[PDB]
Amino acid sequence: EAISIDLLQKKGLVKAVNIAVDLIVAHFGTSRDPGVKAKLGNSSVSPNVGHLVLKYLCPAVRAVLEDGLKAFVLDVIIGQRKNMPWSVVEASTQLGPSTKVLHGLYNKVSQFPELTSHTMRFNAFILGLLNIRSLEFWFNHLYNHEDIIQTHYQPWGFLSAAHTVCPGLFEELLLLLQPLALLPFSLDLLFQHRL
Amino acid sequence: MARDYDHLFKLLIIGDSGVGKSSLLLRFADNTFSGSYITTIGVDFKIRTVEINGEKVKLQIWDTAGLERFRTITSTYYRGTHGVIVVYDVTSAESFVNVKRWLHEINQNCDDVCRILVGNKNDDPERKVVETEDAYKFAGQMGIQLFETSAKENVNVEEMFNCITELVLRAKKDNLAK
Ligand SMILES: Nc1nc2c(ncn2[C@@H]2O[C@H](COP(=O)(O)OP(=O)(O)OP(=O)(O)O)[C@@H](O)[C@H]2O)c(=O)[nH]1
Ligand SMILES: [Mg+2]
Repeated sequence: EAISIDLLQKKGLVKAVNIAVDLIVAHFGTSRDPGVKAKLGNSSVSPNVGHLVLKYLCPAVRAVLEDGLKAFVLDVIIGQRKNMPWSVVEASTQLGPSTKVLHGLYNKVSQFPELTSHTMRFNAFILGLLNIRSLEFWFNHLYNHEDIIQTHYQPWGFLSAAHTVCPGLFEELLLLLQPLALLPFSLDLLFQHRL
Repeated sequence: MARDYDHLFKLLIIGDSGVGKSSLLLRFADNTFSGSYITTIGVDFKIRTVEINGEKVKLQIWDTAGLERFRTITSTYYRGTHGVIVVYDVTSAESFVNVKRWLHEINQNCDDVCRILVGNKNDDPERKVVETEDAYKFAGQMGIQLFETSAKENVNVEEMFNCITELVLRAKKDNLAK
């Protein structure tokens, strides 16, 4: 019953997130003035926080969501569907207690006519998670939905193998993400579009 | 050696307002000190990497608010924490008597965590009111180590962070065996 895993390959996924969190933290500088921090966190005032999130964090996070992601899933209601990180987002942002905001964010990025692509929707979603201090929250919510994970991932995918073979490494990932929730983000969800 | 860290730990700094929590972190992380007092609102943090017995260790260090009205949700401070640095001011008897409530807060929120006790502002012998021998004896009773520090003149700060990093590293190696 053995799943084949290269731990270094899985570490690679987390490493890219680490690098992105570091760059984003470096950008917020060492000022102790909260007003300065809010400016550095505002993508209109500081386009650079938007660039960092877009070019480093979004692809590192997408790569996690892509690892061992099934090409297709067979939906009970819809039939066969192309399966993408955005599909996993839809699955893991359904309305329930304690997830109203998360669902609202899914809905609002879904409705933007400016976005025109599922990868762009995914990116706006990440920008959104940062605004509401919930990037780690969402990841942890995703992990704990074993039904979403069995649906969308192969056993060797990181989000799946996390439960079985390498739970510590996924704990690292969540820990790495934690201080993003402390940063005064104010990101335009349409930042990618406006570039 | 610029390689990927071998270990990642989260450290938490707690203790009374004004005691020098931010100053300890600022000196360890940026090697700076300022006489200025800017009270911490919620949490701030610093991410640094140290070398300890050939191992590369990444430290995500959280610096909490001392004032109760600027304290954010306690659950969030503590989640995922490996080591807690408990700070009092050797110049303030009151900051010392509150150490037990901080220790209790740790117990309220953590199962298995390393701790260390820090007496900061050891800069002014004339105004020192918490004597080493009393603090040491108390530390012993709680099974934790004591460091008296000065963020002001950069004394024992590196040593202190090294200690708690070592403790946390040893707890990790021990849990792996068991
Ligand atoms: N003499 C002396 N003063 C210090 C030392 N460390 C900090 N201070 C001063 O004490 C004041 C408070 O320092 P902080 O580091 O902001 O204390 P804090 O625990 O972070 O305060 P809160 O954020 O409100 O909880 C500042 O004016 C510092 O310059 C020290 O080691 N020696
Ligand atoms: Mg402070």
